[PDB]
Amino acid sequence: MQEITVDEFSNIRENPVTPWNPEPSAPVIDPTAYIDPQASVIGEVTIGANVMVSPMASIRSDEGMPIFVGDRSNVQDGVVLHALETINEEGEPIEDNIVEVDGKEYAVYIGNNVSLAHQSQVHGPAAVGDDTFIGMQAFVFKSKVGNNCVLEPRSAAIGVTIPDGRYIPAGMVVTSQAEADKLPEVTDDYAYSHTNEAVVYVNVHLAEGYKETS
Amino acid sequence: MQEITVDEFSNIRENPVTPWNPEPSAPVIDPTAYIDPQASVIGEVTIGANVMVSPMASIRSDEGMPIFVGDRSNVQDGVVLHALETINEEGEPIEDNIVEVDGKEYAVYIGNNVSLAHQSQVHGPAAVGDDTFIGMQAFVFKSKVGNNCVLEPRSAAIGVTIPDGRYIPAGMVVTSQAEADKLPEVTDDYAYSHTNEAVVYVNVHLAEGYKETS
Amino acid sequence: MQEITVDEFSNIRENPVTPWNPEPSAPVIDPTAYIDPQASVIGEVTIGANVMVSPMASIRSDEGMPIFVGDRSNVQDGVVLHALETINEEGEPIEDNIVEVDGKEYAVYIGNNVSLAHQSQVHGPAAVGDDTFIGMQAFVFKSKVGNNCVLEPRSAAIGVTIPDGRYIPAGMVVTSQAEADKLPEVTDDYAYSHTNEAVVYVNVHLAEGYKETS
Ligand SMILES: [Zn+2]
Ligand SMILES: [Zn+2]
Ligand SMILES: [Zn+2]
Repeated sequence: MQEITVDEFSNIRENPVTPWNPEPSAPVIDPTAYIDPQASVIGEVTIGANVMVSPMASIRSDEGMPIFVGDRSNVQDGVVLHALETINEEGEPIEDNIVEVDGKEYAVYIGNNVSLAHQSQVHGPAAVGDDTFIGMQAFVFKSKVGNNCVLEPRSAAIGVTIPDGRYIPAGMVVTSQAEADKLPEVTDDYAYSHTNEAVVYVNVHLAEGYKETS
Repeated sequence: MQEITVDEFSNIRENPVTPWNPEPSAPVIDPTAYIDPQASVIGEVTIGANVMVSPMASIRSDEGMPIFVGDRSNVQDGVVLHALETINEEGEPIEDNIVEVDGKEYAVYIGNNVSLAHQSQVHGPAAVGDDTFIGMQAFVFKSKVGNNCVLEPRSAAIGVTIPDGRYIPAGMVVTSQAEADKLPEVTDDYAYSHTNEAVVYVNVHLAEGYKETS
Repeated sequence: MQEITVDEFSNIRENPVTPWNPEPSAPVIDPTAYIDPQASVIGEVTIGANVMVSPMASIRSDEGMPIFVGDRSNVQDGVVLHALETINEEGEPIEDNIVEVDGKEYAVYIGNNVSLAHQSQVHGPAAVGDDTFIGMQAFVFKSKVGNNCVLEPRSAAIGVTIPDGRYIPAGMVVTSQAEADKLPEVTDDYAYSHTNEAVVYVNVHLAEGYKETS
């Protein structure tokens, strides 16, 4: 009604100046990544090559920072990436909210060949190791998910470390290290054992096809 | 900041050319459906009459296709529809990812008078029968939900067939046919027994009112 | 592809004329609130001072109304606010879908200093009392959540009243008053005991910083 205006704006933007961010940062996005026009990418974000960011995803590095998404990974529709404050006001380092991967600090670290499937969320401090599938509507927060893992749909990892090569059964919310330690292993015969590689192959190809439409 | 540009684009678009999609398709949307400007609808999609598609929904038919949404159905805010690859690269048919309804093949089939309530998701291969309510934040994947069903909020159906007229209690994740077979029946006295008809009546009327604003 | 057009529109709009809404309403938003350009705010909505509304949130007051969001509260990315019909067609009051707070009627009432964290949802009829954190992916519907509460991530409150100062453990879906009555108390040592105040401080400051970018 009356169409207030026409709402003009860029969906890829710098974060705002705040008490913890004196110097604004703009996303560093590989020329081969595809960012949908209806996705949002704000602030100190690194996006790797051949990544596909789908409609309605929101990657916002304005509190905890930086947020990194490795090569050939995909951030599906409605996926949110955001993180707890990583810097104080007396100095910086709020170490409990900072994750460390290959000698570098991140608020959120999403490795290479990782699928963040539709409506999932990874909230920092968090790390997700290469070749892992984070299923539809799943949730990772204050956790480190190893490589070659599978979070089935609606699973969650909160305050834990998921060892390499394990999976979390659909609907299960893992909140203790004891339970993370006991998760089942991905084997050749497991139902999601080949899911991530298929999804990554598909999404690298969708990123290229969509790049050819812009 | 600096407003990179002004991000110009159409929210109703064709899917990209890929190895499994040599010929791009654009959505076929009944003139009486309403697509919110902040919803996204991509690729080989059929949208029926009087359907309301709300803000932030994402209907994306660029992998598995086609995605159909029957007459007088509604796709609420933040709802995602997407599907696994339905075609190979040696020919087409990836039959396990294709659902069959009234002699036609679909990646996702949403019947008539179906409510996909806010932030729910239906991921193909999947079918949802007429007059069913898919509740807020619910999830359907690799499943066939019968007609006159009710997925309460946060329920899920994965790899199963939900018989006609049953409901899934809030929060319950159904992953086996044994459990789907035992779901409770919708009766006149059940709390969500009249919910879908009310929602459909409302949403057909919202679609018309919103059409009068464009 | 072919970019149908350029999709021009306002993300802050009036609700449509319907059988239950003869007179359209436009949002009343305090000059100090920040509404992201990729959020949607429709209809009879009141937004308080210093509120931050993030990308992909959808606040839609076109069925049940009004929807109020108190001062210094935040509506994070992908959060949906919507509500069941509050008025009939023979008169108005559908009292079971109307919540009452300080002598005023609302379809959804979000108090002051409340955090609706990413991808959560509050569906009316519902009220959320001051200083409460509604966690990531959580859900509140047909419920009254007291003040100083914490809904951990993926918790839910449906058809219940959550007493003041209690929390709901991650993943738990509370559907009966008996269970709401037995929830645990927020104590100084509880893991989310200081979470809301931190989040509100942060989000008031982000709202101001983002306002300085528009
Ligand atoms: Zn956050
Ligand atoms: Zn998908
Ligand atoms: Zn609703």
